[PDB]
Order: sequence, then structure tokens, then C-alpha cells
Amino acid sequence: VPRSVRLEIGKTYDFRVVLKARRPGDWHVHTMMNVQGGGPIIGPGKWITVEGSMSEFRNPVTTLTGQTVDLENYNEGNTYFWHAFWFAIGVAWIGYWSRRPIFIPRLLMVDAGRADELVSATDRKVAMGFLAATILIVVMAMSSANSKYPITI
Amino acid sequence: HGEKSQAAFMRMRTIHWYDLSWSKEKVKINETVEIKGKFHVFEGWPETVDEPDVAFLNVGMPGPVFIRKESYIGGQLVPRSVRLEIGKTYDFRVVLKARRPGDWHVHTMMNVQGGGPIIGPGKWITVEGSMSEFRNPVTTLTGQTVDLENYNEGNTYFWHAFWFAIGVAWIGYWSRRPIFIPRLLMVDAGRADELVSATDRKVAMGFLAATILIVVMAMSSANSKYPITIPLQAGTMRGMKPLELPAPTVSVKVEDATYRVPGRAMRMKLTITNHGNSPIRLGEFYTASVRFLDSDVYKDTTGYPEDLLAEDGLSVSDNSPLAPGETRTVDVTASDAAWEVYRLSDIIYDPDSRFAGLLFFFDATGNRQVVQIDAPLIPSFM
Amino acid sequence: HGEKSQAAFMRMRTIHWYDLSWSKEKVKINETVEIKGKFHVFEGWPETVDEPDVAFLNVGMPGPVFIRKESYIGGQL
Amino acid sequence: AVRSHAEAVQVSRTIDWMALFVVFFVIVGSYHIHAMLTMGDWDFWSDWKDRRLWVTVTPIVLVTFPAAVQSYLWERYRLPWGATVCVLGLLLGEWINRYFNFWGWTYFPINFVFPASLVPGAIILDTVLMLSGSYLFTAIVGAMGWGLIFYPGNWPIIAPLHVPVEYNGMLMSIADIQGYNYVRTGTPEYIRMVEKGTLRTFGKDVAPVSAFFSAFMSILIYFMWHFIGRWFSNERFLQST
Amino acid sequence: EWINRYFNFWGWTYFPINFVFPASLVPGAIILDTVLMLSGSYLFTAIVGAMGWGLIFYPGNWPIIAPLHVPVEYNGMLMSIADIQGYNYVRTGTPEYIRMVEKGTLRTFGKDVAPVSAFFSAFMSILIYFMWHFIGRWFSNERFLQST
Amino acid sequence: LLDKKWLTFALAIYTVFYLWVRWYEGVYGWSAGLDSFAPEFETYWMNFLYTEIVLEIVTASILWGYLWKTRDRNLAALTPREELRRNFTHLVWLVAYAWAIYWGASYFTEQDGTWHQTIVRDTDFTPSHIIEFYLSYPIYIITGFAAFIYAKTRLPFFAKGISLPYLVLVVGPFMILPNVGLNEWGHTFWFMEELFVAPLHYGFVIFGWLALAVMGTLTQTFYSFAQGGLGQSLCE
Amino acid sequence: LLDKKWLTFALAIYTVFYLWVRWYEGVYGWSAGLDSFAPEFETYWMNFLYTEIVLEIVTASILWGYLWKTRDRNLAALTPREELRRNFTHLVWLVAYAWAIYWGASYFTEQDGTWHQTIVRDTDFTPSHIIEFYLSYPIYIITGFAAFIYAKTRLPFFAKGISLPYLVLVVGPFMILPNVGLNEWGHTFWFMEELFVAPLHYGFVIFGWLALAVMGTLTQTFYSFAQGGLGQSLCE
Ligand SMILES: [Cu+2]
Ligand SMILES: [Cu+2]
Ligand SMILES: [Cu+2]
Ligand SMILES: [Cu+2]
Repeated sequence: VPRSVRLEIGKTYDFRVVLKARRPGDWHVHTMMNVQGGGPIIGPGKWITVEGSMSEFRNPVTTLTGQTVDLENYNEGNTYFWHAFWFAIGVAWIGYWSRRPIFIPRLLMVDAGRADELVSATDRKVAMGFLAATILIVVMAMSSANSKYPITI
Repeated sequence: HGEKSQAAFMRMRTIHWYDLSWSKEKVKINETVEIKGKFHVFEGWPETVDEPDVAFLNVGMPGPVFIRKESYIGGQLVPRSVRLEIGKTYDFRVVLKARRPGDWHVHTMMNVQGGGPIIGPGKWITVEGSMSEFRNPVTTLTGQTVDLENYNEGNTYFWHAFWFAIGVAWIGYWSRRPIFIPRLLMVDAGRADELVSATDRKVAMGFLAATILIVVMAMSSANSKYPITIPLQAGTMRGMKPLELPAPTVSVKVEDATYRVPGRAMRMKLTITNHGNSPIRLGEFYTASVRFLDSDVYKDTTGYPEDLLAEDGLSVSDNSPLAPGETRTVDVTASDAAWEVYRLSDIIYDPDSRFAGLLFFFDATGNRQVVQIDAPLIPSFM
Repeated sequence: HGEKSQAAFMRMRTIHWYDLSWSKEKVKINETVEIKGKFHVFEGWPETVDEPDVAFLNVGMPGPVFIRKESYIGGQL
Repeated sequence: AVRSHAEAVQVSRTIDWMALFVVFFVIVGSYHIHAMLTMGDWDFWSDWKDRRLWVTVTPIVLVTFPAAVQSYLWERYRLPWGATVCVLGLLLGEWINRYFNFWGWTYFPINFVFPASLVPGAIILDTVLMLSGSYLFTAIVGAMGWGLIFYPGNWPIIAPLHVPVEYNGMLMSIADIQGYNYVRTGTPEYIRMVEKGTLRTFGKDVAPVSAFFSAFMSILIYFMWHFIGRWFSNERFLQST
Repeated sequence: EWINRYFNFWGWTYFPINFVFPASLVPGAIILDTVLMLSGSYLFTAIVGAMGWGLIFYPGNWPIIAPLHVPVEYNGMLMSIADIQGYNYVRTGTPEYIRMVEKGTLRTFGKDVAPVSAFFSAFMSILIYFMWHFIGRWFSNERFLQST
Repeated sequence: LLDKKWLTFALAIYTVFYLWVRWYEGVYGWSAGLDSFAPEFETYWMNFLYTEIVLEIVTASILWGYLWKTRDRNLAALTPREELRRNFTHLVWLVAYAWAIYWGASYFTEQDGTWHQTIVRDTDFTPSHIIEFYLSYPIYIITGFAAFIYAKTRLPFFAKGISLPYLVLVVGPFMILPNVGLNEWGHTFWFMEELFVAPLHYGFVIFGWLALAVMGTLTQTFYSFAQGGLGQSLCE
Repeated sequence: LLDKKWLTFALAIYTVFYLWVRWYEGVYGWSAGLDSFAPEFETYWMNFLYTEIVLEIVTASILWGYLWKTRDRNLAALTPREELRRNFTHLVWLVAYAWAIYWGASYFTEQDGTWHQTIVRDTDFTPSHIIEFYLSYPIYIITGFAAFIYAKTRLPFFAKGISLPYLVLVVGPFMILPNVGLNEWGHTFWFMEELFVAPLHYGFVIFGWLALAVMGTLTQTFYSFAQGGLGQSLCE
């Protein structure tokens, strides 16, 4: 039962959950039946002692594509790399528009008559470049994530 | 045509139509065609589709090419919505009268309150003749026989034309004079106080009084004539009679079911236990409007649609007779082009990869027992 | 008096009271009168009226001219 | 400048006709979108045309555009036919659709898919706006008339469809027989949002109570859409987009 | 989000980063900002840039979650790697049924859930951008109250 | 000559095109056009959709480009007679926009409406759709934007800035295009049936109200007309 | 000297205090800190809550009193250099307010968020709470009110009345304190589960928007800065 189930009021069920130790320490393992509109129903709990080191824990799972992966660190590299990439692009945009003075001179130029000078060539060229680069990078990233890993459900 | 597009697992696990039969294949105009069959309400009804607490038995056609003269669930007429019980099997019988000439795809759905249409299997029906010959005579409780093809059409058209004419007359009266620019200029340039005056106020009073008086006299006439009227009849009909099917003597447990991607076949392993007192053989596996039959066990005679019928599409690893009290595990392969034509292979795109169907076990005597299966469907690629 | 005005089919198809009995006809003040009977819950409960998932057994009177000292469904208060 | 008086009048006439075309057809399109996405389902089917929910809902959601179009046209041109033109455009769109798609493309009968009638309410609202030009007086009295004369005004069309019939052992109205016979695949019977009765409906009260509710909510909707139209009729120019 | 995830979800508790990673939004932000700057029309932004923000969300985030959508046969049930992660790493306060995700409908037609949802997001993003433009305009006022 | 017969052409081209489209969809609504995944449905509707999308994009681009390049730079030195002629041309294009609005918003919209209560939705590119939100919607969007550009580039009254009601009237009906896919999500997710009074089905109603700005458009066009050619005859 | 190293102190005190609090709650989140009614939970969290409440009330009182008593009466006779110094001090206190807003509204808020999807709520004074809505919320409320009082009492631009955006920015984040107990009723009554996109869970969102007045605050502070010290160099 990896998904939610439907229970009948007044019926008795027998359950069996399997746990693999992951962290060293004395832990209070309970057992609840969370309900759609009620919330958790905590059952009796028992102290369970785990000894060892977290670094030894493994969660190997084999996919239908014939690959064995460790869920402890699967996709962590790609996730971290892509978030760092996009954060770097954002920071580069901020830095490009923050090299020049930011707040008071720009506000004064805007208020004092027409500005028509704060944005000009080649800032428009840079904005076009980043817009095109973002679109193109997203499209190529989709293509790569579809060429690689061709089967997804 | 509505099918082939509904989610895969939800077409396969919502309702199950079997024992379907069509009274005739080609009918003349003003002729009667009858559809009979049964539909086991699936137990594993998905949460996203509301339970059949308020369901209506429609018939699938491209517009009123037939008229649903009668429709029954069990043995009771059901012109209104009904309440169906999950896990119960009902037998239905709808009566259609041909109305338009042409080849039409008559389906059969059970529309649901929160789910939408559930399209069942459909069969091509040929109608020959002319639409002008069609009649729909109905006799009211007031002792009058009327034809629903043209009843009240004259009154409706006349009254709509009358009121549209009154509106157009009002527009024309206020549009004989110049409309937009001179009036706007007179309004803006100081006080107008001249665009509306006698006898325009008299005309407005006349039309207001005429409208009120005409509506009142029309109500009086429509009450003096036709003195007996009843409201619209509505309300879900509860307490439908389910079928009292005997408890099956065959218990089937599904252990792993796989389908090739891409492919046209479905592979599945069953552990069959045969109770009762007769050797049984698996003959048919109905998954969703598609009948996978074993030609060496059972053959279809009810004229099921060819595109939905697989005469030899159900291959069993060991289809030898199963003696009572004996349990065997066999491999069941369900391969047919229909499994791809009707898009049962897109369940890989579909968030809930679980299936269900009907297994038809036939003995030497001939009588069958219907047992249900429900198990996860695991795609395979290599 | 509240009746006679409720829809017809819905008065006729909601609940069914039978085996009704009244302990006494005329009582003094501070005296006890008991009402007994049974009510078959109709199967064809209309959709427009919610199912009796949350129902309460009242007694019909023009204001607290009697006090509902006790009320039982089955044998339970 | 214009050469003389005569061709000035001719140009004014041409502008009147051409702008009338423009406003009428834009109103047709937009008001038909509004009606067909707020009251369409009841308006499609005679069996859907009941006496509780049809009467309740149709004036409330359908008096919107007449309010705005009056609040502009009357106030600015002294043209007392905003509601009348809105209703005539809506009916023209409905009838073209019904005759060329419902009956022409498909084959639903006209007596089954006829639209509602609204000209009485439109005429009352427009004449109440013109006579005693107070917009508040309109929003009270004319809105009540619009909400109240809907069902009695439409009664002569649907009364012949309410004759009781014993259809295969079940009491059935002729509108119900039409809905049962002429199969609408996309519109099943349970979707029909019509009267099904309540414990607290008292005989002959569904038709008048629903009419009065429609009149009241029509007062409210007219009051808000008067200012909606007033805002839409502004002539402001934005210096920047 | 990343400070919270790394120092509380993974530091304080021990949910894995590949399980509790946040979404990616920089592509949509860049599109919206550059569309605002070039052709500075706010209405043009609220149409085109808002559509870009609503539409490039899922494809922009796809390279991160695509490796988590590989199908797995997990104890006889078809399971995605994201589902396996959610099933394994127990979140006591967030049970499985609360998960408000796609469960299918009678009227979803194959490969339409991803694009139709994206277009709905783009449209409602147009509306939300249009209203929040004036919300921000009001918030940016410089009015002084003479009394509190 | 003042108003010339471009109004006749504007009415006739739309009438002929839409009558031809109506005949085409009446013939091919069934019989290669009922099934979403039929191979004949592909070659009869998907290629039509792609062709109409490409043609409408090209037409919008060329119209906008030509009409914005042919803008009158010296608006101040404009004779009143030619100003009136341009006002008449702008009103003719408003007629075209109104006719396109009607066809896109009532006939084919209600059309889909019936096309729905006759079968069961099977895709987000059903044929009635290809004809309405995939053809008539771009048609009236293009016509409205063309009218806006013509007013801006030819009429001094609509110069010196952007008219708010006119912009609303041009955008809201266009804004029905980004919602063409609004309800469709409140569908494969929300409304799992066929209706019209549906809530999710209101992103076309709230924005069906935006066409009410046509009356502000007409009052501004009337003020533009009554600049030098008010009379003499009017106001007396 | 103009801006002096009070900004370094303002950053450092908050950083050290919040890092110490984070270490404390990481150590004591479990193990005397999981059970609501444990006697060790009492002496480890309830006394902490009471002490932090008393200390924050005392700090707010003394800050408000000192800063309102030390108001500059003769605001007109103020040298531009010292006016700029006061503007810098006000901006430093705005930095402190922004840092406190961040810590109160993201780190510890999300913190409770995770603290919730790891166990099951057991009281309205859970430890993560004591740290967030019972400590960081008073911290940034006090800092915002201190910045408001300093601006009012030292800056002639923020004199002559009360700035509406600035008051909103000071109150809305404070207004998150009377809603700290809003959702909790839409809980023991409404939402009976754990979520974030919950409706009742919006009295912090509608009022999370009130912090958007910071941009009006910054534009007013910039106008205050550009009174006598605009240039010369700027505007040329
Ligand atoms: Cu079909
Ligand atoms: Cu009584
Ligand atoms: Cu829809
Ligand atoms: Cu909460």
C-alpha cells in the first residue's frame, strides 16, 4: 500500500510495515493511520535502538531501464548543478545591472524630466542576449533530458 | 469516437459491459432497435471520479439520429438519473427508434455526477429511408395525440417572432431620427432637454403598458387553454435492482502483469483455483470494451464489433481443462491490434498504472462463470 | 400544523411512522406523558434531502409546553 | 470643412448606421459569450427550462450587459434602448445558432432547443429608464420588472410543453419526454439543475418565490453593472502602456 | 529555500537533498524581467512575459526532475523514483493522501496534462501579474498621514 | 468621395470565408472528424490547424508592419476633408472588427457548444475548436490590432497617447486567447463533465465583459469625427 | 565620519544570537523537546518562552522610551552633515529591520515548516514556535518600531506626519503577531491536518504582502537623503 487506501468503518485489518535503519540513535517508532479530514491517529510506539554510522546506509533500487541507483545520492549532482547554474545566471544579471550606481542617481534621473539614458545600447543587446540564452538553454536542456533518460512515467 | 481518448486505467476500471446484444444491424426509418446487456459496477472505483450515486444511462450517438424511446435498468424504466451501488451488477435494456438515414456508431455510456461519460463498446448501425417519414406520436393524459417532431413549434416561432418584432419596432422608432453624433453633441453642449419630449414619453408609456397587458393576456390565454400543467419531473431514482449472480466457483489471483512498450500484447500470470464440480477452461478476457477470446474454447455469436473482438487474441500457456479442486498457474497473453488501436497502450502516460477486467470461464456443459481481476500493470522495455 | 405544507412526495417518502402509541390523553401539570412507536427509514430517500447521517429526534409542540425529559432510539438515550 | 448642411446630415446618417452596426454586433458577440457561459445550459433545453432554477438564474446573470449599455447609451446620447438592443442581439445570436447548428448541423428539434424570451423584460427596463430617468429608480422598479416578467412572459411558449403524459408507467411532462427521446450525448439527465423539491416548499410557491429572488438579485446586479458600464465608457488616454 | 533545505531539512532532520530540493524559477524570472525592460510596456509584460513565466516553469524545471521519473517495479507496483523516495523517507506530518497531484480524469487525453496545466498557469499568471502590478503601485506610494 | 466601398469588401470577405468554413465543417464534422486519433482526422484537421496558425501569424505580422510603417508623420498638417476620410476608414475597420468579434464569439463559440452536446470531447484540438479559438479568435485579434494601429497612425485624436477603453476593447477579446486553455485545465483536472455555467468556464466571461469598452471606443471615435466636421447643421 | 560601524554590530549581534538559537534548537529539538507534556520539556522550553517574552517586552519598552525621550526638538536648526549622519543611522536601523524580517519570516518560519513534516503537532507552544513566533517575531517587531521612532524623532522628512508606506511596513510584519494564533483556530477547528497552502493559513500571506511597503519606505528614505546632499556630482 504505497498510496492512500480506503478503510471500512467497523472492519478489522492486519498491517505489516518494513523499516530499514538509517540513523544511529534511540528512536520512538509509532504507527499512525492518517485520515483525509481528521489528521494523524498515533498508535502505540516502542523505543528502537540503532547502532552504527549513517555513512554506511544504502538504499539501492533497480529501475525498469536496467540501472541500479542509490537513492541516498541519486540525482543530487544534477539537482545541485542545475540550481547553481540558474542562480549564477540570476546573479550575473543582477551584477551586470548593479555595476553602475543603483538607487539614488537613477531615481533622480528618472524624476528630473525624461531619463531616456539609464537603458540604452548595449544594455538592450545584453537583455536580448540573456532572453535568447535562457530560451535556448531551456530548450536544449529539455532535449538532453529527453534524449538521455528516454523513458519517464 | 468519444472513447480512445479517456484515461486508460479509468476506461479499464470504471464500469464493465458484457453480454451485449443488438436487436438489429440495419433498420428502416421509424423502426425500432433494442440494445441489451449487463454492466458490473467495478469495486475499485477511483477516488478522482465520484461514486455512481447519481448516474444516468445514456446512449452514444452523433446527435438525435435515434430517439431513446425506452431505457431500463433491471426491469424498471429510468428516464431520470439513478443511483448505482459499487460492486453490483445490473442489466440494462434501451430501446431506440431510427430517426435519420445514415451509418451511425451507437455507443452506451453511464454518465456520472462527478466523473463524466463512461463510453462503452459501440456498434455501427445502418439506417435507410428519409427523415421526413419519421414520427414521434405521444398521447398526453388530457386525451390529445401530438407529434413531438413539430409540437409547439408554431407557437414558439410565432411568439419569438412577435417579441423580436416589438423590439425591432422600438429600435426603429428611436432610430428614425439621427442617432449618435447630433444627439451626443446636444447632450454635451449644455442641457439637452429636447431629445426626449412629447410624444416620445407617450410612446414609451404605450409600449410599457402594451408589454404588461400582452404578457398578462398571454398568461391568461395559456392558462385558459391547456388548463392542466405539471412541473418538470426530476429526481434520482434510488433502489435499482442489481443482478443476483451466484458466487463464482473460480478464484483467480494475478501475479505480475506486463505489457511491452511499444507493443500490442498484454502478458499476465494467473493462479486459477477451480471449485464446483466441472472442468473449466478460460475462454474470454474482457479488459475495456475489447474482448480477447480463445477460439478453441469459446466463440462469439452475438455479433460483437469486429474491431473490438479478438477471436484468437487470448492465448493461454496451458488451456487444458482444469479439474475441480485443482489449482494451476498459467501464463495469459492478450495480443491484438485493437489493444493499440483503442489506445490501451497509453497507460504508460497515465498516472495510475492498474488494470481490471472480466475473465469468462466455460466448462464442457457450456454455462460460464464471471470472475474479476485487479492488479498493477508493469510496463516492460527490454 | 408544520405539515400539510411540506412537499407531497417528500412527506410520503422520507420516514414512516407506525405502531405509534400515546401513554395518556389528558395529563395534569408536572405529569409524565410518553410517546412510543417505530419509524422505518425509507429506502428511496430523495437526493435533494441529505441522507440521515446526522439526524435528531425532536418532538413537535408550540414551544416548551412539554419538556423532553427523555428520548430513546432503540433502547439508548 | 464640410461644404454645406446637407452632406453633413448625410454623413451623420451614415455614421449613425455604421456605428449602430458596430455596437450592435460587438454587443451580440460579447453578450452571447456571457449568456452562453452563465445561463446557456438552462437556455439550451426545454426540459432544463424549469420553474425554480431557470427562473432564478437567467435574469440575475443575464441583466448584466443591459445595465452597462443603458448606463452608457442613455446617459450620453438619450437613447433609451440599451437593454432592447442587448436582448435583440442575444436573441438573434441564439436563434441563428439554434437554427443552423442545433437544427441544421445536428438535428435537435426547434421546439426542443428554442431559446428563452427576454424582450418584455428589456422593454420594461428601457421604458422605466427613459420615463423618470433616475438610474436608481430604474435599478429598483425596472430591475424588478425584468426579474418578475421573465417567467410569465415566457409562459406561453413553454406551457404547451408542460402537459402531463403517462409515459411507460411514469408521469412525464412533454418537455421531459422530449429530453428523454432526443439524446444529448454531452448533456446527461442528472446535470439538469432544476427543481427536485424540498421539505420546505409549500405548494404553488416555487414559481413566484424564484421570480422574486431573481428580481432582487437583478436589482443588485443592475446596480453594480451600472457603475461597471460607467467605468467602461470612460475616455481616458494612457500616456504609457 | 536552499538555506532552509540544507540546514533544516537535511541538517536538522535528515531528508535527502535530492528528495527535498526546491523548484527552479530563474528562467521565468529572467524572461519576465527582460520582457519588462525591452519594450517597457507593462501591459506587454503582463501578457507576453507572464505567459513566458507560466510556460517555461515546467520545461525549465524538467532537467532536475526527469531523472526522478524513471519507472521502477517496486514490490509488484509500478513506481516512479520520486514515488519511491516519498514512500521510503517517512514524513510524519505529510501523509501520502494529502498529496494534491494528478490522479487522472475521464476527460484527460494522453499527453495533455503537462501542456494544458502550463497554459492555465500562464493565463492565471497574466491575471495575477495584472492585479499585482497595481498592488505594488499602491504599495510604492509616498503618502504621509497627518493622523494615525 | 469620403466613405468608399471598402465596407462592402470587409463584410463580403468575412461572410464568404465564414460561410465556406461553416459548409466545410458541416460536411466534415462527422466522417473523418469524429475520432480524435483517426488517421483521416489528422490529414483533415491537424494540417488545417497548422496552416491556419501559420497564415494568421503571417497576416498579423504583415498587417502590423505595413500599417505601422505607413504612419503619417506630419499629423498636424492634415486637411479636414482627408481627416474625415481617415475617420471613415477607421470606422470601416471598426465594422470589420465588430463583425469578426461576432463571428468569433457567438456563432462558432455557440457552435462548439452544440458540437459538445452532440458527442463527447476527445481532445483539445477538436474540429469545431480548429474553426473557432484556432481561427476566428486570431481573425478578430488581428482585426482589432489593425484597427488600433490604424487609429494610432492616422487619427490625431488617437495620437498623443494610447486610449484606455480602446486598448481594453482590443486586448480583452484577444485576452480570450490565453484563456482558450484556461478552462481546459479546470477540466482534465476540475470540471470532468460538459457545461457552460461552469466556474472555471468564466475566464471568457470576466473577459467577455472587456468587449464592453466598445462604447468608450465609439464615443472617442465620435469626438474624433466632431473636430472640424461637426457642422454646420449639427448643433442648430 | 558619516556611516560608522554600527552596521557591523547590528549584523553581528543578530547573526551570533540566531546561530546560537539554531544550535540550541538543533541540540534540544529531540530529547527533552519532542514531548509536549514531558517534565523536561517544561524546564527546557516553557521557561525559555516566558523569559524571552519578558525580555522582549522590557527591551521594547526601554527602546521606545529612550528613543522617544531623546527626540530632537529643534529639527529646523539642523546642519546638513549631521542630517546626513542621521539618515545613515536610520538606514543602518533599516538594515537591522530587514535582517530581523528575514530571520523571523524565512529561516525560522520554514524551520517550523520542516519541524512539522518530521513529527506531529502536539501543542500551540512547540519548541520551533518558541524560537520563531515567540522570539524572532518580537525581535523584528521591536526593530521595526525602533526604526519608525528613530525616523520620526531624527529625520525632518519623516516629521510633519506619519508616512503611510513606512507605517504599513512596520505594522504588517507586526500584524503577523496577532495572526500567529489565527490559523491555530482554523486548526483545532478547521484544518485538522498539516499543510501550508491552507486557506486559514493566509492571515500571514495577505499580511506577508504588507512587507511590500518596504519599497515605498526606501523611496522616501532616498528622498530624505537627497535634500541637501544630492550633489554636486549627481544630476550631472
Ligand atoms: Cu464512436
Ligand atoms: Cu400541528
Ligand atoms: Cu470547457
Ligand atoms: Cu497552521
